[PDB]
Amino acid sequence: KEGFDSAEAEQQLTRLLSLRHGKKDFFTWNMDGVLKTVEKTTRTLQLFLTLVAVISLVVG
Amino acid sequence: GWRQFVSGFNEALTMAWRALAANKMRTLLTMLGIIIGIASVVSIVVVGDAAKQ
Repeated sequence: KEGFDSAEAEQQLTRLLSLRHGKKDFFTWNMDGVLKTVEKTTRTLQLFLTLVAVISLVVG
Repeated sequence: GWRQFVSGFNEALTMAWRALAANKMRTLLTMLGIIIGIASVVSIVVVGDAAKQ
């Protein structure tokens, strides 16, 4: 929750599970950050498209 | 006759150069309006095709 970053806490949980279990093992895959980057990607596409469009329109 | 049509092409090519000479600046803004357009056309076509490649 919190809007909290996926990049954080997983390392906290990393040591956490490295503790509650005697050895690192959980080997979990990262969340949300992939959503973060794909969001940046799609919005980036919005940037390219909308910007070139609007520039062309200004040229109009 | 097509003789006066092609002679029309080149002689009114000269007449065109003169009419543009009447407004080189207007001609400039006009042609630029063309240029940015088509250049952007081929631009986006090629780049999109390339990224697609």
